[PDB]
Amino acid sequence: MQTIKCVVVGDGAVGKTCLLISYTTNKFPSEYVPTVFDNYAVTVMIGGEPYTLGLFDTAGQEDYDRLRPLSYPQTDVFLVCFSVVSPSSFENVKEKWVPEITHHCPKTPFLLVGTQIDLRDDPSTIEKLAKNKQKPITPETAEKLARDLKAVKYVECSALTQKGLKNVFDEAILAALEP
Amino acid sequence: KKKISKADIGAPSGFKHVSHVGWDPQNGFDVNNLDPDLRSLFSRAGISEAQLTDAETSK
Ligand SMILES: Nc1nc2c(ncn2[C@@H]2O[C@H](COP(=O)(O)OP(=O)(O)CP(=O)(O)O)[C@@H](O)[C@H]2O)c(=O)[nH]1
Ligand SMILES: [Mg+2]
Repeated sequence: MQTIKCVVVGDGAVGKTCLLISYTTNKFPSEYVPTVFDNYAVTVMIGGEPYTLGLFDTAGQEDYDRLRPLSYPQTDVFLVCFSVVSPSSFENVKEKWVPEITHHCPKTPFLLVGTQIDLRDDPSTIEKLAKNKQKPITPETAEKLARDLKAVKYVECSALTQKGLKNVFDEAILAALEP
Repeated sequence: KKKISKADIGAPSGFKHVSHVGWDPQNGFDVNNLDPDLRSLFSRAGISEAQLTDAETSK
């Protein structure tokens, strides 16, 4: 019985909670109050066998720094979900999101999750801030970081529509694990 | 070998609610199934404002 230690890391609003749910529940939630701690275990067919995927949801804040690392010890890979429609995250993503982990485990795999597609496909907002101060991130720009931070791979995902949703977790586990 | 491939990890199917933490600005955390090991780390971490007494144990 093998199990992966997929923990979602990140500080900000990159729809990291809803993407986690729809992934395992294949459905979009409704209630609003999921940012604290939620451990989910999935059963995927890996290597021709029903493997287990240890999903650990963080708080993505500073006030919960006390019970935050609690999900770090038993970890293999890391899910760095950064908002594509927010340069801010991108900047820290390379100098804040991964580093925070490197200080603890600079060898463990690093999944580069790209969330906030629904908005990324909303020129109304993209163009709105595109010339005010903000701007969306291109796959080529995210990739580079995926390599700049020794990230196992760069993959975006959604929840409402599930656009490449699970496809991302498929890259995570694949990374958390090894030959 | 233990090499996973993009085509290996099939489609998920086994949602296991290992732990559920429901915060509330009026009740303050509504955890009713936290993890065993985390149970000690949670009450010791940010949930150390008071031991777990949510409803007395049913005799
Ligand atoms: N349309 C759509 N809405 C989404 C999707 N994912 C999340 N949302 C919505 O965005 C809002 C915030 O989602 P949430 O996952 O809590 O954001 P967060 O990045 O975790 C924010 P925080 O760091 O404060 O906890 C919610 O209203 C949720 O319904 C998605 O794939 N599509
Ligand atoms: Mg959240």
